[PDB]
Amino acid sequence: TCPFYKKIPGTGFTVDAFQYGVVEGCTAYFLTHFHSDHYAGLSKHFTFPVYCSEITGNLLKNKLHVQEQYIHPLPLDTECIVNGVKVVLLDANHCPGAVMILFYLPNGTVILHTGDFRADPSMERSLLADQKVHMLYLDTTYCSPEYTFPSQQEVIRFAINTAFEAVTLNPHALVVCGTYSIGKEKVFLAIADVLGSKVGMSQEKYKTLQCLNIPEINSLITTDMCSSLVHLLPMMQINFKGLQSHLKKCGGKYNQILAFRPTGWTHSNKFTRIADVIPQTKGNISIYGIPYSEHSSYLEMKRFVQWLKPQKIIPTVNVGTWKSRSTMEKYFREWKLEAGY
Ligand code: NI
Repeated sequence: TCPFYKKIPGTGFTVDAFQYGVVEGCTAYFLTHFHSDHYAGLSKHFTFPVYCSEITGNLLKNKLHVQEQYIHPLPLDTECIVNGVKVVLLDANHCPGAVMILFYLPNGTVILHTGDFRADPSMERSLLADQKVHMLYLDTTYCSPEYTFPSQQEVIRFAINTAFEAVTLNPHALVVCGTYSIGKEKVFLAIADVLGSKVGMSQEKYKTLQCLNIPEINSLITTDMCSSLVHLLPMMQINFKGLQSHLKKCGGKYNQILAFRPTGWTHSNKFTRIADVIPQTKGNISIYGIPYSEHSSYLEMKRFVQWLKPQKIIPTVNVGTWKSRSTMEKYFREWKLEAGY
Protein backbone atom coordinates (compact mmCIF):
# COMPACT_ATOMS: atom_id res chain seq x y z
CA THR A 1 0.00 0.00 0.00
CA CYS A 2 1.11 3.47 -1.05
CA PRO A 3 2.27 5.62 1.91
CA PHE A 4 0.69 9.02 2.63
CA TYR A 5 3.81 11.06 1.82
CA LYS A 6 3.54 9.93 -1.88
CA LYS A 7 -0.01 11.18 -2.29
CA ILE A 8 -0.97 14.78 -3.31
CA PRO A 9 -4.27 15.68 -1.49
CA GLY A 10 -7.07 17.14 -3.55
CA THR A 11 -5.82 15.48 -6.67
CA GLY A 12 -5.76 12.21 -8.49
CA PHE A 13 -1.95 12.27 -8.28
CA THR A 14 0.94 10.22 -6.86
CA VAL A 15 4.67 10.86 -6.85
CA ASP A 16 7.31 8.10 -7.29
CA ALA A 17 4.66 5.43 -6.49
CA PHE A 18 5.09 2.58 -8.97
CA GLN A 19 5.72 -0.41 -6.56
CA TYR A 20 2.27 -0.56 -4.97
CA GLY A 21 0.18 -1.92 -7.89
CA VAL A 22 -2.86 0.04 -9.07
CA VAL A 23 -3.18 2.87 -6.53
CA GLU A 24 -6.84 3.51 -5.64
CA GLY A 25 -8.00 6.74 -7.22
CA CYS A 26 -4.73 7.63 -8.99
CA THR A 27 -5.36 9.07 -12.49
CA ALA A 28 -1.77 10.27 -13.16
CA TYR A 29 1.57 8.94 -11.81
CA PHE A 30 4.43 11.46 -11.61
CA LEU A 31 8.11 10.31 -11.69
CA THR A 32 10.64 12.89 -10.42
CA HIS A 33 13.84 11.11 -11.74
CA PHE A 34 15.23 7.85 -13.11
CA HIS A 35 16.72 6.36 -9.86
CA SER A 36 15.67 2.75 -9.00
CA ASP A 37 14.17 3.42 -5.49
CA HIS A 38 11.82 5.88 -7.30
CA TYR A 39 10.95 4.05 -10.53
CA ALA A 40 10.63 0.60 -8.77
CA GLY A 41 7.68 -1.15 -10.53
CA LEU A 42 7.67 0.43 -14.00
CA SER A 43 8.00 -1.75 -17.24
CA LYS A 44 6.65 -2.28 -20.81
CA HIS A 45 3.40 -3.57 -19.19
CA PHE A 46 2.56 -0.31 -17.33
CA THR A 47 -0.64 1.17 -18.89
CA PHE A 48 -1.36 4.40 -16.90
CA PRO A 49 -0.23 7.97 -17.80
CA VAL A 50 3.30 8.80 -16.50
CA TYR A 51 4.28 12.46 -16.27
CA CYS A 52 8.00 13.43 -16.19
CA SER A 53 10.79 15.37 -17.86
CA GLU A 54 11.92 14.75 -21.49
CA ILE A 55 15.13 13.09 -20.27
CA THR A 56 13.31 10.81 -17.81
CA GLY A 57 10.93 9.94 -20.68
CA ASN A 58 13.89 8.94 -22.97
CA LEU A 59 15.11 6.55 -20.24
CA LEU A 60 11.62 5.07 -19.63
CA LYS A 61 11.18 4.26 -23.40
CA ASN A 62 14.76 2.99 -24.06
CA LYS A 63 15.80 1.34 -20.83
CA LEU A 64 12.54 0.08 -19.31
CA HIS A 65 10.60 -0.20 -22.69
CA VAL A 66 7.57 1.68 -21.44
CA GLN A 67 5.30 2.27 -24.40
CA GLU A 68 5.32 5.66 -25.97
CA GLN A 69 1.52 6.23 -25.71
CA TYR A 70 1.77 6.27 -21.87
CA ILE A 71 4.84 8.60 -21.55
CA HIS A 72 3.91 12.26 -21.05
CA PRO A 73 7.01 14.51 -21.12
CA LEU A 74 6.63 18.12 -19.95
CA PRO A 75 8.94 21.04 -20.59
CA LEU A 76 10.56 22.76 -17.59
CA ASP A 77 9.67 26.19 -16.28
CA THR A 78 6.30 26.08 -18.08
CA GLU A 79 2.75 26.15 -16.61
CA CYS A 80 0.94 22.95 -17.84
CA ILE A 81 -2.57 21.61 -17.16
CA VAL A 82 -2.76 17.93 -16.17
CA ASN A 83 -6.21 16.39 -15.55
CA GLY A 84 -7.57 19.79 -14.64
CA VAL A 85 -4.75 20.94 -12.33
CA LYS A 86 -1.97 23.45 -13.10
CA VAL A 87 1.59 22.00 -12.60
CA VAL A 88 5.12 23.23 -13.20
CA LEU A 89 8.36 21.15 -13.40
CA LEU A 90 11.56 22.77 -12.05
CA ASP A 91 15.20 21.64 -12.26
CA ALA A 92 16.11 19.78 -9.01
CA ASN A 93 19.97 20.06 -9.38
CA HIS A 94 20.12 16.24 -8.75
CA CYS A 95 20.91 13.77 -11.72
CA PRO A 96 20.04 14.43 -15.39
CA GLY A 97 16.30 14.88 -15.93
CA ALA A 98 15.49 15.23 -12.19
CA VAL A 99 12.66 17.63 -11.32
CA MET A 100 10.78 19.27 -8.49
CA ILE A 101 6.97 19.58 -9.06
CA LEU A 102 4.76 22.60 -8.12
CA PHE A 103 1.04 21.73 -7.85
CA TYR A 104 -1.64 24.49 -7.80
CA LEU A 105 -4.58 22.85 -6.09
CA PRO A 106 -8.14 23.67 -7.14
CA ASN A 107 -8.87 25.01 -3.59
CA GLY A 108 -5.95 27.58 -3.68
CA THR A 109 -3.33 25.50 -1.78
CA VAL A 110 0.15 25.45 -3.42
CA ILE A 111 2.35 22.29 -2.86
CA LEU A 112 6.07 21.87 -3.81
CA HIS A 113 7.45 18.26 -4.01
CA THR A 114 11.28 18.50 -4.25
CA GLY A 115 11.85 14.90 -5.37
CA ASP A 116 15.53 14.33 -4.70
CA PHE A 117 17.40 17.72 -4.89
CA ARG A 118 20.55 19.64 -4.06
CA ALA A 119 19.32 23.05 -2.87
CA ASP A 120 20.91 26.03 -4.47
CA PRO A 121 20.46 29.84 -4.15
CA SER A 122 19.69 29.92 -7.88
CA MET A 123 16.33 28.29 -7.00
CA GLU A 124 15.33 31.52 -5.16
CA ARG A 125 15.01 33.03 -8.72
CA SER A 126 12.96 30.39 -10.48
CA LEU A 127 9.09 30.49 -10.72
CA LEU A 128 9.17 29.80 -6.93
CA ALA A 129 9.81 33.53 -6.29
CA ASP A 130 6.27 34.54 -7.46
CA GLN A 131 3.96 32.90 -4.85
CA LYS A 132 3.41 31.38 -1.53
CA VAL A 133 3.87 27.60 -0.88
CA HIS A 134 1.69 26.05 1.82
CA MET A 135 3.10 22.42 1.93
CA LEU A 136 6.70 21.21 1.16
CA TYR A 137 7.40 17.51 0.54
CA LEU A 138 11.14 17.70 1.32
CA ASP A 139 14.23 15.51 0.45
CA THR A 140 15.63 15.20 3.96
CA THR A 141 18.52 12.74 3.10
CA TYR A 142 21.17 14.82 5.00
CA CYS A 143 18.98 16.64 7.50
CA SER A 144 21.49 16.83 10.42
CA PRO A 145 24.32 19.35 11.06
CA GLU A 146 27.04 16.72 10.90
CA TYR A 147 26.41 16.45 7.16
CA THR A 148 28.90 18.80 5.60
CA PHE A 149 30.66 18.37 2.22
CA PRO A 150 32.31 20.74 -0.33
CA SER A 151 30.82 22.27 -3.46
CA GLN A 152 30.69 20.09 -6.59
CA GLN A 153 33.11 22.66 -8.27
CA GLU A 154 35.82 22.10 -5.51
CA VAL A 155 35.43 18.28 -5.76
CA ILE A 156 35.87 18.39 -9.57
CA ARG A 157 38.92 20.70 -9.24
CA PHE A 158 40.51 18.07 -6.94
CA ALA A 159 39.74 15.21 -9.27
CA ILE A 160 41.00 16.94 -12.49
CA ASN A 161 44.27 18.09 -10.75
CA THR A 162 44.83 14.58 -9.23
CA ALA A 163 44.27 12.73 -12.54
CA PHE A 164 46.29 15.20 -14.67
CA GLU A 165 49.24 15.00 -12.24
CA ALA A 166 49.28 11.17 -12.18
CA VAL A 167 49.07 10.58 -15.92
CA THR A 168 51.65 13.31 -16.66
CA LEU A 169 54.06 11.61 -14.23
CA ASN A 170 53.22 8.21 -15.78
CA PRO A 171 51.76 8.17 -19.32
CA HIS A 172 51.10 4.41 -18.82
CA ALA A 173 48.58 5.01 -15.95
CA LEU A 174 44.87 4.17 -16.53
CA VAL A 175 42.14 6.14 -14.82
CA VAL A 176 39.00 4.29 -13.73
CA CYS A 177 35.73 5.82 -12.38
CA GLY A 178 32.93 3.86 -10.58
CA THR A 179 29.18 4.22 -11.49
CA TYR A 180 25.88 2.41 -10.62
CA SER A 181 23.18 4.78 -11.71
CA ILE A 182 22.81 8.03 -13.64
CA GLY A 183 24.17 11.16 -11.91
CA LYS A 184 27.70 12.48 -11.22
CA GLU A 185 28.65 12.36 -14.95
CA LYS A 186 30.82 15.50 -14.47
CA VAL A 187 33.38 13.44 -12.51
CA PHE A 188 34.38 11.19 -15.48
CA LEU A 189 33.63 13.82 -18.19
CA ALA A 190 35.90 16.50 -16.57
CA ILE A 191 38.78 13.98 -16.09
CA ALA A 192 38.56 12.75 -19.72
CA ASP A 193 38.49 16.39 -20.99
CA VAL A 194 41.76 17.34 -19.13
CA LEU A 195 43.45 14.12 -20.40
CA GLY A 196 42.32 14.55 -24.06
CA SER A 197 40.53 11.18 -24.10
CA LYS A 198 37.02 9.82 -24.60
CA VAL A 199 35.47 7.86 -21.77
CA GLY A 200 35.25 4.12 -22.49
CA MET A 201 32.36 2.07 -21.11
CA SER A 202 30.03 -0.94 -21.67
CA GLN A 203 27.32 -0.95 -24.31
CA GLU A 204 24.58 -0.82 -21.61
CA LYS A 205 26.12 2.32 -19.96
CA TYR A 206 26.75 3.98 -23.36
CA LYS A 207 23.01 3.44 -24.15
CA THR A 208 21.97 5.09 -20.87
CA LEU A 209 24.22 8.13 -21.52
CA GLN A 210 22.84 8.56 -25.08
CA CYS A 211 19.32 9.24 -23.52
CA LEU A 212 20.53 12.28 -21.53
CA ASN A 213 20.59 15.29 -23.98
CA ILE A 214 24.17 16.15 -22.99
CA PRO A 215 25.68 18.55 -25.63
CA GLU A 216 28.41 17.16 -27.91
CA ILE A 217 28.20 13.69 -26.20
CA ASN A 218 29.25 11.75 -29.32
CA SER A 219 32.56 13.70 -28.88
CA LEU A 220 33.05 12.57 -25.21
CA ILE A 221 32.15 8.86 -24.84
CA THR A 222 32.81 5.51 -26.61
CA THR A 223 32.46 1.72 -26.41
CA ASP A 224 35.98 1.19 -27.82
CA MET A 225 37.88 0.52 -24.58
CA CYS A 226 41.22 0.25 -26.46
CA SER A 227 41.06 3.85 -27.67
CA SER A 228 40.25 5.34 -24.20
CA LEU A 229 42.45 5.97 -21.07
CA VAL A 230 39.48 6.78 -18.79
CA HIS A 231 37.31 3.67 -18.18
CA LEU A 232 33.95 3.37 -16.43
CA LEU A 233 33.19 0.28 -14.36
CA PRO A 234 30.39 -0.75 -12.02
CA MET A 235 30.89 0.66 -8.53
CA MET A 236 31.15 -2.87 -7.11
CA GLN A 237 34.34 -3.50 -9.03
CA ILE A 238 36.13 -0.41 -7.50
CA ASN A 239 38.27 -2.40 -5.06
CA PHE A 240 41.82 -3.92 -5.20
CA LYS A 241 40.69 -7.38 -6.61
CA GLY A 242 38.31 -5.89 -9.14
CA LEU A 243 40.88 -3.41 -10.41
CA GLN A 244 43.76 -5.95 -10.57
CA SER A 245 41.50 -8.08 -12.76
CA HIS A 246 40.64 -5.19 -15.03
CA LEU A 247 44.36 -4.23 -15.41
CA LYS A 248 45.12 -7.78 -16.63
CA LYS A 249 42.51 -7.42 -19.38
CA CYS A 250 44.21 -4.33 -20.83
CA GLY A 251 46.98 -6.39 -22.48
CA GLY A 252 50.01 -4.62 -20.94
CA LYS A 253 49.00 -1.18 -22.24
CA TYR A 254 49.01 0.09 -18.67
CA ASN A 255 51.10 -0.54 -15.53
CA GLN A 256 49.16 1.55 -12.89
CA ILE A 257 45.48 2.38 -12.00
CA LEU A 258 44.24 5.53 -10.39
CA ALA A 259 40.48 5.00 -9.48
CA PHE A 260 37.71 7.22 -8.17
CA ARG A 261 34.62 6.26 -6.08
CA PRO A 262 32.22 9.17 -5.98
CA THR A 263 30.27 8.57 -2.75
CA GLY A 264 27.79 10.73 -0.90
CA TRP A 265 28.85 11.86 2.56
CA THR A 266 31.21 9.65 4.57
CA HIS A 267 32.39 10.26 8.26
CA SER A 268 35.93 11.18 7.00
CA ASN A 269 34.12 14.55 6.04
CA LYS A 270 33.92 15.41 9.79
CA PHE A 271 37.77 15.55 10.01
CA THR A 272 39.35 16.19 6.60
CA ARG A 273 39.22 19.04 4.01
CA ILE A 274 38.91 18.15 0.28
CA ALA A 275 42.47 19.50 -0.21
CA ASP A 276 43.85 16.96 2.28
CA VAL A 277 42.13 13.76 0.87
CA ILE A 278 44.43 10.81 0.33
CA PRO A 279 43.88 7.43 -1.36
CA GLN A 280 44.01 3.82 -0.30
CA THR A 281 46.94 2.20 -2.08
CA LYS A 282 48.07 -1.39 -2.76
CA GLY A 283 51.04 -1.82 -5.05
CA ASN A 284 50.35 -0.11 -8.44
CA ILE A 285 46.61 0.64 -7.55
CA SER A 286 45.30 3.74 -5.79
CA ILE A 287 41.60 4.43 -4.89
CA TYR A 288 40.19 7.88 -3.99
CA GLY A 289 36.78 8.27 -2.26
CA ILE A 290 35.54 11.71 -3.28
CA PRO A 291 32.45 13.37 -1.62
CA TYR A 292 30.55 14.43 -4.74
CA SER A 293 26.96 14.90 -3.49
CA GLU A 294 23.75 15.32 -5.50
CA HIS A 295 21.74 15.96 -2.29
CA SER A 296 21.53 19.19 -0.18
CA SER A 297 24.00 19.60 2.66
CA TYR A 298 22.34 20.52 6.00
CA LEU A 299 23.22 24.20 5.55
CA GLU A 300 21.96 24.30 1.89
CA MET A 301 18.64 22.65 2.99
CA LYS A 302 18.19 24.98 5.95
CA ARG A 303 18.80 28.07 3.69
CA PHE A 304 16.23 26.92 1.13
CA VAL A 305 13.52 26.21 3.67
CA GLN A 306 14.10 29.48 5.58
CA TRP A 307 13.78 31.33 2.25
CA LEU A 308 10.64 29.44 1.11
CA LYS A 309 8.84 29.71 4.56
CA PRO A 310 6.38 26.79 4.07
CA GLN A 311 3.45 26.39 6.44
CA LYS A 312 3.89 22.63 6.77
CA ILE A 313 6.87 20.27 5.95
CA ILE A 314 6.46 16.54 5.08
CA PRO A 315 9.83 14.69 4.96
CA THR A 316 10.23 12.06 2.22
CA VAL A 317 13.58 10.50 3.42
CA ASN A 318 14.56 8.92 6.82
CA VAL A 319 10.88 8.49 7.71
CA GLY A 320 11.15 4.89 8.99
CA THR A 321 12.39 5.50 12.58
CA TRP A 322 10.96 7.51 15.47
CA LYS A 323 14.47 8.86 16.35
CA SER A 324 14.91 10.19 12.73
CA ARG A 325 11.44 11.70 12.65
CA SER A 326 11.87 13.43 16.03
CA THR A 327 15.32 14.80 15.03
CA MET A 328 13.99 16.27 11.78
CA GLU A 329 10.91 17.86 13.50
CA LYS A 330 13.28 19.53 16.02
CA TYR A 331 15.35 21.16 13.28
CA PHE A 332 12.23 22.32 11.38
CA ARG A 333 11.06 24.18 14.56
CA GLU A 334 14.52 25.72 15.17
CA TRP A 335 14.53 27.02 11.58
CA LYS A 336 11.07 28.50 11.91
CA LEU A 337 11.84 30.24 15.26
CA GLU A 338 15.17 31.62 14.07
CA ALA A 339 13.65 33.08 10.84
CA GLY A 340 10.29 34.22 12.33
CA TYR A 341 7.69 32.55 10.03
NI1 NI B 1 17.89 10.05 -6.43
